[PDB]
Amino acid sequence: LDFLRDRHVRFFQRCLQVLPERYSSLETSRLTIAFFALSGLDMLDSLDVVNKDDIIEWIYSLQVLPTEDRSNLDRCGFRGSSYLGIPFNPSKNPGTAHPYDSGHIAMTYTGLSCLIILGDDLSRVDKEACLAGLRALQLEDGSFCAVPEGSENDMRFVYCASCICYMLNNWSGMDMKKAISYIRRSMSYDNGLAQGAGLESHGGSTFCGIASLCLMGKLEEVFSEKELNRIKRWCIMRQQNGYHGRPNKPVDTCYSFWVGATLKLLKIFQYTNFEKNRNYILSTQDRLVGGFAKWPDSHPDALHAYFGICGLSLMEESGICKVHPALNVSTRTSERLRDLHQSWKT
Amino acid sequence: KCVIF
Amino acid sequence: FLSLDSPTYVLYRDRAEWADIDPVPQNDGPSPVVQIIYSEKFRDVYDYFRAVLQRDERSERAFKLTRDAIELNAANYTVWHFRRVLLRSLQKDLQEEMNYIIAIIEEQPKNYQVWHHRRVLVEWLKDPSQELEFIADILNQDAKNYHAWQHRQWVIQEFRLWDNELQYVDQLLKEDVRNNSVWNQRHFVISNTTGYSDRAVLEREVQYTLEMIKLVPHNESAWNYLKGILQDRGLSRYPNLLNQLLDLQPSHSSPYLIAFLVDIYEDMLENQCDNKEDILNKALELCEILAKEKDTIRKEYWRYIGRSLQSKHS
Ligand SMILES: CC(C)=CCC/C(C)=C/CC/C(C)=C/CCN(C)CCOP(=O)(O)OP(=O)(O)O
Ligand SMILES: [Zn+2]
Repeated sequence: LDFLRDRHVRFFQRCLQVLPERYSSLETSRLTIAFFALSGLDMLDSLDVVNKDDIIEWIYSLQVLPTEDRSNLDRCGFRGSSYLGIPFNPSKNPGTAHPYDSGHIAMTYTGLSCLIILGDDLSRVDKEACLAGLRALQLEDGSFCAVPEGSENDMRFVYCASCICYMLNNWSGMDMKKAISYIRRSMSYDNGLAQGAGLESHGGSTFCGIASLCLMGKLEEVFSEKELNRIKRWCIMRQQNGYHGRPNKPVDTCYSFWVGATLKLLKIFQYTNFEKNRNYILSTQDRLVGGFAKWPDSHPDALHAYFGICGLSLMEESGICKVHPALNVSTRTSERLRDLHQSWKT
Repeated sequence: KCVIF
Repeated sequence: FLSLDSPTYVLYRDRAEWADIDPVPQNDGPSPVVQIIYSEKFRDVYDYFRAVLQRDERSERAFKLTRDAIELNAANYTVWHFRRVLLRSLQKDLQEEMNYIIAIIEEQPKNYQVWHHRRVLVEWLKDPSQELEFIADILNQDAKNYHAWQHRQWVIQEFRLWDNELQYVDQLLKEDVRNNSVWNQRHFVISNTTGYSDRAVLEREVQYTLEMIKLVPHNESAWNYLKGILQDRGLSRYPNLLNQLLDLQPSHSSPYLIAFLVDIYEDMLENQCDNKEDILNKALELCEILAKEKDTIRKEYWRYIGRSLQSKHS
């Protein structure tokens, strides 16, 4: 069918407004929901329908700044939301101590990403504090945890770290050698990339791995041509019509981006079947409320709405900006970032 | 649904 | 104790035991973004959680409060961390906590925080005795649950429990030979025990896989395992394999087989084999068979593969 663009713009708008208590389990990840909506509007070139300034202040109120004594550097970054009860402070005053207030790697990533998308120049971001916090999260094996207090560790956070370093245009935030080691060790016998060594290769972790390497600009340097060919084969094999995340698993709209973007980074997305992919993605479009779901005749959400749109973007949908396959922002925004970096370099 | 966190 | 849905449930704001604590509210400033609306009960539990948390109160009442906070939202990673802090401070019975988390995970098998919590507990107790069985149960409501397999590999590796996994794998593969997670588990076990260097083992495995392939010829997983355990030793270094596959082609054909063949042929060209120009043709002939009729959805890919072989061996 057709792409109900305006319907989707309204959808993202509502997401930025209010959510039903039914989404209470996203409380600590609200910033990533904001990202899906904002980057989603960006991708549809409709950022005008929101107040960039209000949102920017909200985002900055989520930054965990170093305290007077700077004894909390290892815990700086961004919060997913205000769930801890810390008094609203748009990175105006110094950090107010709190036994359990720390950043979350995925929130620092989506936070910075949102700020860039909204046009902010990151001047109020304590770049050094964030990088300090990032370093603190990396493990001996090269992977990362989400929070200093401890958490599971896997490829998801490796990608987050990469995005943070890339956006702050400073890789002192990680031990790139160890990170690359982790990424290599995650390659499976079937040639896909898993969440970690020995685990089942997966579309999500493969994207995270490849995209991270691309962000570091070491794809070719880390994997041999033979290796890259095997990886490409594994990825291209994910297309059934839409894309699934693992062999013998049903397709899911979001993989049109996870895998699609990987194929794009590997320069072979062009050899995939566009029509069947586009057709599937659209079959999951909610023509009534807007957005997309993982499967057809299923309820839509911010994640699939965003990734379904980015999936369409990969094939240059009429009416959708080109998404930067490795940074997960519109090319337009990836560019504004290039300019931003130049600015600093003076 | 796809819980990624 | 007092359940959140109990007819006699009382808001914390109305509980004597909590009179001394001032609830701490959440505030998203002037213009809240992606704001979730909360019920009286919900906001009540968390307004007190914030209070206790903010004061790092290692109390017994705090411990009980986390149970409610977790019931309201088990995805709140901070609540779980604090609960763990309390578990230690109050020196709680960890074997009891194991029962707790076991129930929680059953209800929310796709929650990251609950699996992490269980892993920490098992590390603390250094007791993996009930892990393999628990995971087997979770794998029953979803044999491909990534969280379950991840936890399973951790346990097995950490406490060296390989003795029965290969058997568990054999059993699950019988229940569904298409479960890619189980094939991965199989490779995990073997490569972490005997390894594939023992020609006796390699043979057993290649044989085992060919058997599964014959039962369900169209199964990417089985084919990926087969190619996986041989691709690094050199697919062309196995003359009998090429012919055994060519023999299947008639009855057990699939795009997976054809692809395997193309890969064998490419390994040969890779190792300056005899009939360079002849082999390349057998390959190209297959690439096209894939593009035009066998794996049409990847038509442009296969053609791309073909063009790549020609410009590389001519
Ligand atoms: C905010 C942002 C863009 C973050 C990027 C970094 C991350 C967190 C990437 C996650 C990629 C991903 C899709 C991971 C898999 C998620 N699961 C649902 C894992 C386990 O549950 P299953 O139900 O077995 O999942 P599956 O959907 O693979 O069958
Ligand atoms: Zn999905």
